[PDB]
Amino acid sequence: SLEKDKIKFLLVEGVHQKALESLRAAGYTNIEFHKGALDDEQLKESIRDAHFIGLRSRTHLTEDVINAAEKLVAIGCFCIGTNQVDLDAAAKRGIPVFNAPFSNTRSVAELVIGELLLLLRGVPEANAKAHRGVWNKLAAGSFEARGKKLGIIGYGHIGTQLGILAESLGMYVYFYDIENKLPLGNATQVQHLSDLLNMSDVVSLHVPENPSTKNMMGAKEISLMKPGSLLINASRGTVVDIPALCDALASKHLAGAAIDVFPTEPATNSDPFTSPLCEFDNVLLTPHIGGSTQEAQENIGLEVAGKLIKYSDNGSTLSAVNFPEVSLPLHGGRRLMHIHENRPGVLTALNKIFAEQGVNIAAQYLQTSAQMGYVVIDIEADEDVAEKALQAMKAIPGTIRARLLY
Amino acid sequence: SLEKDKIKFLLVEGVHQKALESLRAAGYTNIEFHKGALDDEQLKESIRDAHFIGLRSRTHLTEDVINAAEKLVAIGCFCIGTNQVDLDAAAKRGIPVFNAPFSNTRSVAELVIGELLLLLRGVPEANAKAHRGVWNKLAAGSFEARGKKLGIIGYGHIGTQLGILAESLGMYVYFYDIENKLPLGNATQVQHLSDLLNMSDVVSLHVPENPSTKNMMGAKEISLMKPGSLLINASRGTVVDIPALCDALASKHLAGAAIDVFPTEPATNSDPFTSPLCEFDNVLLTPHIGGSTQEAQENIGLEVAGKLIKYSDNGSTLSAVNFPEVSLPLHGGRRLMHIHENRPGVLTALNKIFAEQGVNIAAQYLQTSAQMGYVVIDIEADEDVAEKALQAMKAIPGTIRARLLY
Amino acid sequence: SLEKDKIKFLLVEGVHQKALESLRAAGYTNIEFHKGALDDEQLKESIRDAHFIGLRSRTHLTEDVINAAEKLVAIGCFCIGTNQVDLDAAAKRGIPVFNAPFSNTRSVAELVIGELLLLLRGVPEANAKAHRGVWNKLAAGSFEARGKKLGIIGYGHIGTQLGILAESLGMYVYFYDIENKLPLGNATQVQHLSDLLNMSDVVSLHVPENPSTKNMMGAKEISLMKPGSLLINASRGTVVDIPALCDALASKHLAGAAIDVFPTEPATNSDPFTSPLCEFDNVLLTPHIGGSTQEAQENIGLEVAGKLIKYSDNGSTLSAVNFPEVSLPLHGGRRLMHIHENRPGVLTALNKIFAEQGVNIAAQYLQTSAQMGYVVIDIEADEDVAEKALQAMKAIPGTIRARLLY
Amino acid sequence: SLEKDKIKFLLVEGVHQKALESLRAAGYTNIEFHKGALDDEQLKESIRDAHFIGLRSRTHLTEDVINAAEKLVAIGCFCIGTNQVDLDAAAKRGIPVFNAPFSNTRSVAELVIGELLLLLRGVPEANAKAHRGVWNKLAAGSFEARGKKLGIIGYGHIGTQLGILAESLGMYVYFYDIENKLPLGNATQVQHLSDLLNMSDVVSLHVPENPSTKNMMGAKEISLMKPGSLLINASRGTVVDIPALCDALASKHLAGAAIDVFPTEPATNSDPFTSPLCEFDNVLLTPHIGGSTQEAQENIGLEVAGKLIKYSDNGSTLSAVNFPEVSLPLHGGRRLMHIHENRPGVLTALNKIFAEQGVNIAAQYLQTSAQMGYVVIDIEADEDVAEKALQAMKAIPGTIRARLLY
Ligand SMILES: NC(=O)c1ccc[n+]([C@@H]2O[C@H](COP(=O)([O-])OP(=O)(O)OC[C@H]3O[C@@H](n4cnc5c(N)ncnc54)[C@H](O)[C@@H]3O)[C@@H](O)[C@H]2O)c1
Ligand SMILES: NC(=O)c1ccc[n+]([C@@H]2O[C@H](COP(=O)([O-])OP(=O)(O)OC[C@H]3O[C@@H](n4cnc5c(N)ncnc54)[C@H](O)[C@@H]3O)[C@@H](O)[C@H]2O)c1
Ligand SMILES: NC(=O)c1ccc[n+]([C@@H]2O[C@H](COP(=O)([O-])OP(=O)(O)OC[C@H]3O[C@@H](n4cnc5c(N)ncnc54)[C@H](O)[C@@H]3O)[C@@H](O)[C@H]2O)c1
Ligand SMILES: NC(=O)c1ccc[n+]([C@@H]2O[C@H](COP(=O)([O-])OP(=O)(O)OC[C@H]3O[C@@H](n4cnc5c(N)ncnc54)[C@H](O)[C@@H]3O)[C@@H](O)[C@H]2O)c1
Ligand SMILES: O=C(O)CCC(=O)C(=O)O
Ligand SMILES: O=C(O)CCC(=O)C(=O)O
Ligand SMILES: O=C(O)CCC(=O)C(=O)O
Ligand SMILES: O=C(O)CCC(=O)C(=O)O
Repeated sequence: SLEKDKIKFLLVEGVHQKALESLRAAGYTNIEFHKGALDDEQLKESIRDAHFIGLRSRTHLTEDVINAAEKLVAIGCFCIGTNQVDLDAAAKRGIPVFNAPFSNTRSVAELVIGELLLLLRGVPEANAKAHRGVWNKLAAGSFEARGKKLGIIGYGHIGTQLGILAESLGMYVYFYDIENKLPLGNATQVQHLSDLLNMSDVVSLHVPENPSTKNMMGAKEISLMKPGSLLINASRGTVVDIPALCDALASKHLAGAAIDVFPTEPATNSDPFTSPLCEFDNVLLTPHIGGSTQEAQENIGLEVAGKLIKYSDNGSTLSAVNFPEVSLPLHGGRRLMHIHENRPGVLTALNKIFAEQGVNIAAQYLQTSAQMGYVVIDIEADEDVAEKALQAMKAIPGTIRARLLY
Repeated sequence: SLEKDKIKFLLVEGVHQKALESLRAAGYTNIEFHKGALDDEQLKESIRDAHFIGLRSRTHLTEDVINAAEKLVAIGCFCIGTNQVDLDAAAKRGIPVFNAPFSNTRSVAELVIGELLLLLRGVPEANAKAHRGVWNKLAAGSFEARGKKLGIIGYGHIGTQLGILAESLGMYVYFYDIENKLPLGNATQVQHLSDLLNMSDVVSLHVPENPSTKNMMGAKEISLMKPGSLLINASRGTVVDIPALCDALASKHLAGAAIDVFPTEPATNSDPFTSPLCEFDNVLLTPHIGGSTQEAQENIGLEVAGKLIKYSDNGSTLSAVNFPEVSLPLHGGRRLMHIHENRPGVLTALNKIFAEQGVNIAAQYLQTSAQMGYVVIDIEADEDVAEKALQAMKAIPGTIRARLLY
Repeated sequence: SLEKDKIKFLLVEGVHQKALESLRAAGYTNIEFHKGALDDEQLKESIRDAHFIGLRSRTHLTEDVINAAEKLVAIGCFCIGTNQVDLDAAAKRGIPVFNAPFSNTRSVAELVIGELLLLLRGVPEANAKAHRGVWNKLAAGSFEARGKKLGIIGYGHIGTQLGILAESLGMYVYFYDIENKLPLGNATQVQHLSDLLNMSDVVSLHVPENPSTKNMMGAKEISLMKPGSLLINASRGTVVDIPALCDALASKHLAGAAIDVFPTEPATNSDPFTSPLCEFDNVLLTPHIGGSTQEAQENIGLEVAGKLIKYSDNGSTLSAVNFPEVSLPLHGGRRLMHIHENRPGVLTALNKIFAEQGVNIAAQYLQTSAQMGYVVIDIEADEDVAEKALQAMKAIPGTIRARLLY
Repeated sequence: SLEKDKIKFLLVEGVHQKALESLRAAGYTNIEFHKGALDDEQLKESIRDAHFIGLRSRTHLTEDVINAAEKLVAIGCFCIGTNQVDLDAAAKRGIPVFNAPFSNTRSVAELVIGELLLLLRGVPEANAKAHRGVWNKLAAGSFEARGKKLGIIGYGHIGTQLGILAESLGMYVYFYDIENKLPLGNATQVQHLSDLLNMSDVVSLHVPENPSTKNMMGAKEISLMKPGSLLINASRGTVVDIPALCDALASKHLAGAAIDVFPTEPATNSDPFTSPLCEFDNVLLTPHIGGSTQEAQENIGLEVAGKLIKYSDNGSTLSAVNFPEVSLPLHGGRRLMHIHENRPGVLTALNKIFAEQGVNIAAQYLQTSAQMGYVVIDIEADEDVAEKALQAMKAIPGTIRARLLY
């Protein structure tokens, strides 16, 4: 309470107010909040003393920004991406990085729904023509979504939610996934992607970024799609062969697309964007905003404030992006934690401290990653016995950080 | 049917195939079908011997066209509008006009939902920018539709269906209507319009064209809207003060809008479109396509073919736009019908014909409308007797037209 | 009004208070109300001067009763059935009889839901045992209804509503009807009844009484049913061969049933009930209370009172069960009606009156049934002319009743 | 499954076939299956060499049976109850006991829906009467559930779900809970129980068994229920004062009830059931079958089999009922496991074994109960070496059991 006051959180790039509400609720009130991103002078000054930093996608925590922060304990990316942070550099210093990979789910699902509705109707091309003074009223080739088949590639957090939405609108939902998934509602798994692509009126992608998904929608897959169908990518920028898509659009094999993510994207809103897709009025182009709503920001705020509060209070590195994952349930007693290089005899040295000197260990959870190790230990002991054990632990060679949590 | 197969149907402007499937199923297989609209000296040609014509918005049935069409029995507008047809000229020749005023409801409702999804998310602005190479990634001001209030003005065919869909997406639905309607699901009627406009995040208009609705959305009504709300108009082009809309968009009191209908619309797709709204990237402009889908064309085909078929077969003029509405249930025997100027004791003359011939009249329905009268008569007689009766009927002063239906 | 105060409504057997509220709302305050049925004495004294009578099942309006009713204009059966009324006898006096055939829909549907839920779970039997002190706890043969197949025979007013409710509980809904129906929700028409019976976990019958449905669930059909399935009949008493059902229950081919209607039912609640089904604890037996709820009573009260009121106020006989159906839209002016035997010259006499009185007819709707005729006429004429014309009409040979409605 | 075939699963009392499907799918194929329970020598005979046993409520694993079960490794109760197992005899022999704590939420909720539908309609009494040949057709006091107010007491797993079903049926949902909960759908939390009771047409209980809950529905609370209402209890047998309920049934303050759980319940199905409630035909009495369905049995089978497989395969004791909870993520290498008396120095002796052989400990998770500890250890080492290590682990003082899992 007087000791949570010392614990500074630096929050930048205008994370959501529920982050700050979670912090204060947990007794953390020493907060330096900025709506904007910080130039370097300002970042380095504002971070020198910060125990925690929370950022979004534009703050760039390089190797050297990290070095400079002496108090820094953990990093929260209040967003999905973590490229902006040097993860090895943080890990080497016993600094876990957390993010929010799954707090954008509903925002993306609703986007795909709005977009496919308008695409099926030719509304993008008509709006584009209209704003340049061209009237293009017609019914031929425009369609209601009700009764049409949505083909969802990757039936995960978002695919799943999308399918539910689609069915509320009276669409028929099929999915393809590399795993066998349990369908929700009257969703149907399709074993082969070629089949999914043939049958679907709209195909939407909801997959990870990896070898298996890199240009998985190429010319072959695009031509397996139903004539006059529609492709929607708000997953990842590497999943569609964009030139192949341009050819399908130009040949009218597809009637439209909505693309929210691209192979290359502007670093800031000041930076110019270009895609060969720009020439097509029947394509919706959006600036990676599939998850950009206030509702999503809010879910993020809570989730990542939460992750940091829990690391701080009980040492949990569950979900950490660059760190051994450790979490122990809270069963009272005292809790210590120890971050280290995996040198011979660290663990030996640790349990020697307690055991040699009376102390029962109630619980212990160690996890490692290459030459990083992290262990959380619960002990049944006096206050001063714990404080002494801590000092001993800090001296074990290879020790990066040790802390008495409670 | 060796009579029905000589009843020519002229269908123009590529009405939906279901129109024709209906006709044929009903025994009417003599169908001259055109995908386009006809020049003059081929409309005159094709319609000279046509007993029925089905058309859409582009065929102008002027008085001259109508009076040169010798055999013309009825006219179907396979569309909402009837402005393209001279209804008085048709009436004066005993020719009923039918249309489809409510076959487009799911289409208009789905458009609005797609439009409000994207408007709430700033996507129209972003798309426009992106095609110009400007990247505008932000969450500020962007919202999921779930949990938001939709205010519907006009809780009729479309307003109702729209609220149902919105509720499916987890919106909260409210409506203002001048009449008191039973709500569907959890919709709520708002008594005062001021109160509905105050609470709404999105307001959508589904009202008829008249005195009560002309510019009902002026500067005053717009300013009562919640700051940062959205206005959608896919009802009628006279309902919104477009200048005052521009005011509120420029001032940023509204965050966007979607306008599908305008005070003055272009006559063809080759005529140019102007609006002050063309300057706002955050406005969706569409060319009166709210009901322009193939599924709507299907509904229209079925409906208006059904109205023609029924009139042909049984004399029903329900929903006729320019005629007294008569419909008589079927009970066998013969049916005859009489269209006449409204002079008195036409009914007298008629009932006299049958009394003299010893024919019992089983049922008879007369209705009158303006300077005009229409009666359908069920009698119990054979062929010769009914034909002889019919020739007598044709001879009555003020007779416009008469037929033996069965 | 001095008009309506003369117009006595005799209501017996305790129709819903909403009927009284409707009447009084419509200006009709002369009401004699009885909770029970009347003895012969009280019935003849009470109906002598009645313009309308509302009754239910028990009141027998025989030829002789009806002949004593000097003032009687119409009969309303505040129920489905009309056998308690001599309809030809009412017809000969020009007294239309109305009823309420579809006011019970929700109550029947809700009952089938409750019954199938408890049956699938073996509750009728477990409850029966428990009351006699036997504890029978088991999971074997008990099933949740979610994910099960309900087969509906007769997809009309009740079949439809039932399917909607079942789908709300996560059932799959299949139906067999003798005519092609449009499915609601995800319901599915099965063309062959044998297939529906093969697949269904619960079969429920919602068909009319006629040659086609007489013992249509016989031994054959019940053996086609799925093993361990359940049969529900709350349609009509003649539809299931009950001895065959008993055999299927005893052989355990079926796991239970719920019967609300029987080939022979008690006339009154004092009369004993017996069914060979009484032997089975896994059968729900109910005393024809499928439609017997206060909400149903209420719906009936509004419907039938409203039918009476419309006949009185505007002459409509739509849905009359024993009478020519006529109704004309209300377009102001004055309105006369004329009930008659179909004597030669009635109609020509009607005009002659309007000619020599100078009255222009705006609409006229005649319909006949056998030697019974009914015509409603709208005229443009002041009061004293309309009144003169009315007197002339009452004197046409074969006139049964003539009235000026407004 | 070379070495897995030696791992004998004994399943008694007819667990779902889904449990065996899970086992076979995990390579566990040596299964002794029984539909019933086993008598003593028959039990001791089958269990002696079993590595796992799956049972339900009737099989009593006493300290004597447990201590004779030579090869026994874990216990699966395919049910919620665990009192048939001596949890310490197990723990002290190093044997985790697993159960199924909520695999029946839908079954309870559906039961309540079915019950209230019929109670509202007076069907339990009509049915009972009908079977005795008494016919009671009436509409008085019978009600559709639609529009009625359901009052849920205890808005947890089952309460929540029940509210969702009820809303599907057009009911209004209210709940009382000792904590603030987030309502689902249009459910409404009521702060004072007395207000819930006064307003509810049907009251259903879904609370735990503790002192806050014992006879919480007493005379006072029932007297506060709405005159004519229905009480339902499928929660716990201690929660309703049963005599007070009988008073209220007899006085007709309540129109009916449905009771599934009783202060005292028959031990088996051949022991007699006694309740003053048996006199009442408008009470549904069921033998604690709220969660007794095949769907529940199937979920139980999956859950509890899965828990035994996971313990066998990877040593997870998550959700164990008598044991420290440990679960370590799989990351290859070898895994060992150690159960021991909770005393300082054990972990020190373990870690010393690996240090000596020059083997790195990749991860380890120790948790302690009161008297005992359990630790899972991941090492990077070949077969030979891990085996010599296991040998040494077994020899630590206080070791109860140790195993090389992979
Ligand atoms: N555009 C945006 O603003 C935005 C916002 C949020 C998330 N996303 C992205 O959406 C994608 C999906 O998100 P999520 O939360 O649903 O992910 P998820 O992990 O929950 O699901 C991804 C699914 O893809 C399946 N899958 C993996 N490889 C596949 C393959 N080659 N073919 C087919 N299916 C495959 C997986 O089995 C999994 O179910 C991610 O890349 C995520 O970062 C984008
Ligand atoms: N843009 C398109 O392509 C397209 C397509 C189909 C229909 N429409 C138009 O949309 C409108 C609505 O169609 P619909 O079938 O639902 O209409 P509807 O006639 O069924 O309902 C109109 C509703 O407005 C209410 N109302 C009338 N005046 C009002 C007033 N001034 N203020 C508030 N409420 C008022 C009425 O009570 C009624 O409920 C019509 O103008 C129709 O022609 C446009
Ligand atoms: N138990 C009760 O208290 C009670 C109450 C109200 C109604 N009912 C009865 O329930 C039945 C259904 O009522 P409703 O309002 O739904 O009637 P409905 O006419 O609207 O439905 C009957 C349906 O059955 C179909 N059908 C006719 N013959 C068939 C056949 N032989 N095989 C299969 N389908 C056939 C029809 O096409 C129609 O759709 C009626 O008999 C009615 O009197 C009973
Ligand atoms: N009939 C059966 O065969 C059977 C089957 C399953 C469950 N049950 C019983 O159902 C009951 C509820 O099950 P669940 O899984 O929903 O439990 P749950 O713990 O999820 O919910 C209990 C709810 O009760 C509330 N609560 C506790 N004490 C209260 C009090 N005095 N007043 C008001 N609210 C109170 C809690 O806040 C919680 O929200 C349990 O007793 C359970 O064992 C019986
Ligand atoms: O938060 C940002 O600025 C980026 C949006 C986001 O969630 C991400 O993709 O990293
Ligand atoms: O049909 C037309 O061509 C005019 C507008 C329209 O498409 C419709 O009436 O539905
Ligand atoms: O009318 C009755 O008295 C019994 C109920 C009935 O048949 C009905 O609801 O129509
Ligand atoms: O123990 C059993 O056999 C099942 C009992 C059960 O499911 C329950 O008590 O809810």
